[PDB]
Amino acid sequence: KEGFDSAEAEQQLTRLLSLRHGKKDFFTWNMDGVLKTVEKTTRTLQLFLTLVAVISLVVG
Amino acid sequence: GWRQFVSGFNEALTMAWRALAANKMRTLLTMLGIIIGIASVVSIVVVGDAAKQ
Repeated sequence: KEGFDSAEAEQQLTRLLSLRHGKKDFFTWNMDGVLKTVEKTTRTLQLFLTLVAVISLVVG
Repeated sequence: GWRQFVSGFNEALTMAWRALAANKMRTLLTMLGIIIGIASVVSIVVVGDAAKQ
């Protein structure tokens, strides 16, 4: 929750599970950050498209 | 006759150069309006095709 970053806490949980279990093992895959980057990607596409469009329109 | 049509092409090519000479600046803004357009056309076509490649 919190809007909290996926990049954080997983390392906290990393040591956490490295503790509650005697050895690192959980080997979990990262969340949300992939959503973060794909969001940046799609919005980036919005940037390219909308910007070139609007520039062309200004040229109009 | 097509003789006066092609002679029309080149002689009114000269007449065109003169009419543009009447407004080189207007001609400039006009042609630029063309240029940015088509250049952007081929631009986006090629780049999109390339990224697609």
